[PDB]
Amino acid sequence: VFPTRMTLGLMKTKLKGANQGYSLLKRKSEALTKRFRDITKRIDDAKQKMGRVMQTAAFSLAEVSYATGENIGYQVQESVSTARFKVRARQENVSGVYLSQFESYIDPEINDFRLTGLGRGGQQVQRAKEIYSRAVETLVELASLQTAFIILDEVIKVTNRRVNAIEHVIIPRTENTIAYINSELDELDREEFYRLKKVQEKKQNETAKL
Amino acid sequence: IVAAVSPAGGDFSDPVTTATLGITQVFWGLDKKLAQRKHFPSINTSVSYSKYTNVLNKFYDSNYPEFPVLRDRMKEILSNAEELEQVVQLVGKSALSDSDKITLDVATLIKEDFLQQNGYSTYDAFCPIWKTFDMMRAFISYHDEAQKAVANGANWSKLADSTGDVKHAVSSSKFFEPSRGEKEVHGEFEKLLSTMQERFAESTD
Amino acid sequence: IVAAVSPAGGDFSDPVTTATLGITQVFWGLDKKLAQRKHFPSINTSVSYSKYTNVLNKFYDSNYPEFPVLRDRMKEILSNAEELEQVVQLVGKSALSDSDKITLDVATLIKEDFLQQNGYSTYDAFCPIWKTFDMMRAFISYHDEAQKAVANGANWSKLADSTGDVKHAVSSSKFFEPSRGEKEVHGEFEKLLSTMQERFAESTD
Amino acid sequence: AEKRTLIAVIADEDTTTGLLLAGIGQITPETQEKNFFVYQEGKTTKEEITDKFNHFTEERDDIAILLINQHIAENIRARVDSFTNAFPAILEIPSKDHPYDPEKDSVLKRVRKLF
Amino acid sequence: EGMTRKDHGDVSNQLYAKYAIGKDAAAMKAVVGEEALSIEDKLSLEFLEKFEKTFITQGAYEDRTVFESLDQAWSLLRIYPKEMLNRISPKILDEFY
Amino acid sequence: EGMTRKDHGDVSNQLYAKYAIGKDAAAMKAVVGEEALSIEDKLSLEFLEKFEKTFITQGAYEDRTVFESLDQAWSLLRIYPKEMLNRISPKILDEFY
Amino acid sequence: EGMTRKDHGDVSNQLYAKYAIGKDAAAMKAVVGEEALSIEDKLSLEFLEKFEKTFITQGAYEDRTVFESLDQAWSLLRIYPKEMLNRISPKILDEFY
Repeated sequence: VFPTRMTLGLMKTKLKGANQGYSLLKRKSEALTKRFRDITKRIDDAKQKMGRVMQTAAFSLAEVSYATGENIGYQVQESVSTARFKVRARQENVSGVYLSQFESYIDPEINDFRLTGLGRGGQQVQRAKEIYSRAVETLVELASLQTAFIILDEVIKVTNRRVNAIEHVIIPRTENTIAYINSELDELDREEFYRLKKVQEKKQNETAKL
Repeated sequence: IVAAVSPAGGDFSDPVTTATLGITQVFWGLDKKLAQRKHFPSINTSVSYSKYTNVLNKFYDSNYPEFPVLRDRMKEILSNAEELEQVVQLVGKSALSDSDKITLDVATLIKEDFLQQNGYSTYDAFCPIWKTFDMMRAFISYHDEAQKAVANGANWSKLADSTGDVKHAVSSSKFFEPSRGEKEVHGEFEKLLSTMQERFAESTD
Repeated sequence: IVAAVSPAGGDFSDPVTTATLGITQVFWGLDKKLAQRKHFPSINTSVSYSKYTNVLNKFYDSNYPEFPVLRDRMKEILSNAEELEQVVQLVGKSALSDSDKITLDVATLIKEDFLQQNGYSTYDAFCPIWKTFDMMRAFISYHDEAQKAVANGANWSKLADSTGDVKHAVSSSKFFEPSRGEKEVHGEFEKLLSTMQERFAESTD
Repeated sequence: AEKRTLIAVIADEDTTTGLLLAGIGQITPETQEKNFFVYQEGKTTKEEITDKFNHFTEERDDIAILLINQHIAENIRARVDSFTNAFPAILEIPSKDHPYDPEKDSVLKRVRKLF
Repeated sequence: EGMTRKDHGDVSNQLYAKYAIGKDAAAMKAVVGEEALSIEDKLSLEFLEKFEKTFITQGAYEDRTVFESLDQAWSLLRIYPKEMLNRISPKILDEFY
Repeated sequence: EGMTRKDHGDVSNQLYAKYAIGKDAAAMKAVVGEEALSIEDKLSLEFLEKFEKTFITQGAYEDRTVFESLDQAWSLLRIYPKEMLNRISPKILDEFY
Repeated sequence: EGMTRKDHGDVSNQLYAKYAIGKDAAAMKAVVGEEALSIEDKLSLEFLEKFEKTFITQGAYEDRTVFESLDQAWSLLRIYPKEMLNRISPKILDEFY
């Protein structure tokens, strides 16, 4: 259904643009996987260190809560009505796609919660709250890269699937259609010249008599 | 007059096929992919057309069931399944919803059971218009009930695996003889439509 | 000698255009996709040649014209705009520098003011050389001021919002005649040179 | 831009008490609903953890990162493995009195296949 | 003037570019995927499906005037803002927009 | 019915359709990968690889009968489900899977 | 030796590799962006733009020999470090940097 005369000119530029886009998608997928491996290893090491620090902070908070002799979680949940430690969503993307970053921030007006003043348990609850916030800041700062790792891991499959599908399906249709149209044009030109030679052969013999 | 043509050099741009297809008013296509699976002949909605089906739909709707609505619904389902096959093949199966999977599977099952008209006996090659109308109406009502059942909250694998023998029973109706029922009208499609309607309420909840 | 060529076969493989392209000395392009989009008369920056520009540059030096200096930068920006649009449409819009967006933004106003003609402009009866040469100085000064402002430290939205009425006045300056103020130069070219320093200084700061 | 400042916490009473004492979460007064769910050892069911994870995953947009323990995430491994969006991000950390396991990470399973 | 509209030829230039942009966005959406399209590809893809099924949809015995075709064609063009059309004058476009 | 099996045509047509379905499922599974692979594409690619590496492999002088090739083709084609096989009779499918 | 330069063969291969790496870095620079571009793509991209207007740029009435072209290519190739230059000898690279 394609044009037989002068149809390979658009297919050559379309095949060259598809090959250039497949090469750029292959390079972007290779860089995305190369960053995704180190992001996966750093996410595993940060997950292990965050698990160890969360285990130490949970052991210290469990030791302070068990040493307090009372339900500190009910008083902390009842007295907790504001977020003292917050995070800021920012776009820090050095890659083919956009990445998610997080920055820890502490409010200056937000002081310590009123959970101390019960004798010996107040100082252990205040020190356990300060050590819990100090461990929670490094835990959130270590766990902030999971959105960027999940974003790069989500984009790498679409880039590899698009590069593999476009690179796999791009070349053979125009590659076969260009040779078919060129062969049909050459067969039509040879069929025209073969019919023209028989017409010129009578004119040569007719002009030879004069 | 029904005359078949073929190319003389391996292409479909010959003067016999273009001159014969240009003067005629009915076109019967041929697909190499459907023909490779032992489907003689493979006729699709994109490579086929006929203007006499509208005038034949009046007598075919008077002396028989409403085949003209099932022909337009089957052509509209095959037109969406044809682009859905290239869209699912090119981008992937993670960019389409569960509604297109029932149309692609119903178009593949209806194209496989309807395309194969050779068989291995005298029962897989002679089919009446009432058997094809009831078989197309059963798959059209099953796809329409599966789309409305999947639209209210459900999975495509849970609905296709939840159907089971209900989908293979309609596909296995072509292996039976055409003398069942009264004269040509098989009664299994009426119970298959009630079983698909009963399974449609269970597939939604 | 101005002889328009017509199609007598393929798009560029015709014998009239092939035999006529060798004997000619000036060649102009023609967008096939832009011609069907109602954007005639269109030209191609990649397919074009002229041999009288060197001899015309000597008389243009005595006439003090700046047409070829802005024409080379407009041909370079129009050449890079097709590669940026093709790479952006092929690779996908996920990331890009401000230089390609400013080059495509200048190529959109240059293609709208220069490409659109024969029904898209109010004044098309006479086109002076000073209005055409001074018209490209506003777009080249806006693209060079945006690239110099982005290179020295600035945001793309701060520079695009910093332009404001200058982009709409530079795009709408083609409808105005050159008979305002002087007999060969309009007042918008003189006011745009003073407003370009304030817009470039306000966009950078 | 920034549209979330609160962090969700789904863990034990010790880690949830330390995280609530640190100030990562709070209780919004617009609906009287807290931004965290305490997990009781043997007192809570999986329907409350899946309902709290489903309500904190898609029913709220102010949650930046969704915290979940490895022990509590094992009972919700179907809904946690089915959710792969980064808004909010799912970070599987080690639970209290439990070691690190690579099989309790939903990002490690998808990152392992076709790596 | 007197037997047709003035902006009928002006609307065909933007309708042709929107129809070509709808075919390019439709081919790019099926070829590359839904993760490589731009903001104009969605409005061009919806304008191509609405214009292809609205302007060319009619019967075989119902007459269609030029004013009804221009009024029905002007309603299908209103899918994007006024800063995305450049194949028409703003004076004639603002009077019939 | 005296020189070949009666179910050789149904197993030959079902193996011929399963070969092209396994080739299309392997071609779609090669480009798509493992993120959007269908459940039938894994059994079709496994039956296409086992049938291509078992039925296609043969020596230059090793004799083989059609009865053993139909029995091995029935066991190789028995990995598919009953709902997928719809190009054979129910008596031949109930007699041998 | 005696009718041509000695480092003209390695300078043409280094200029061709820097031009191909500058074309690949310029093509990948649009997809990667300005804030995420690599140092090799920016250093090769500056050498491609500087070499395209310096080495290929010549006068209509000016005559430039191969010795002046090699010295002009040595100035464009002097921006790269000594560790990133491995298509020439160490004596010719140290003498002509």
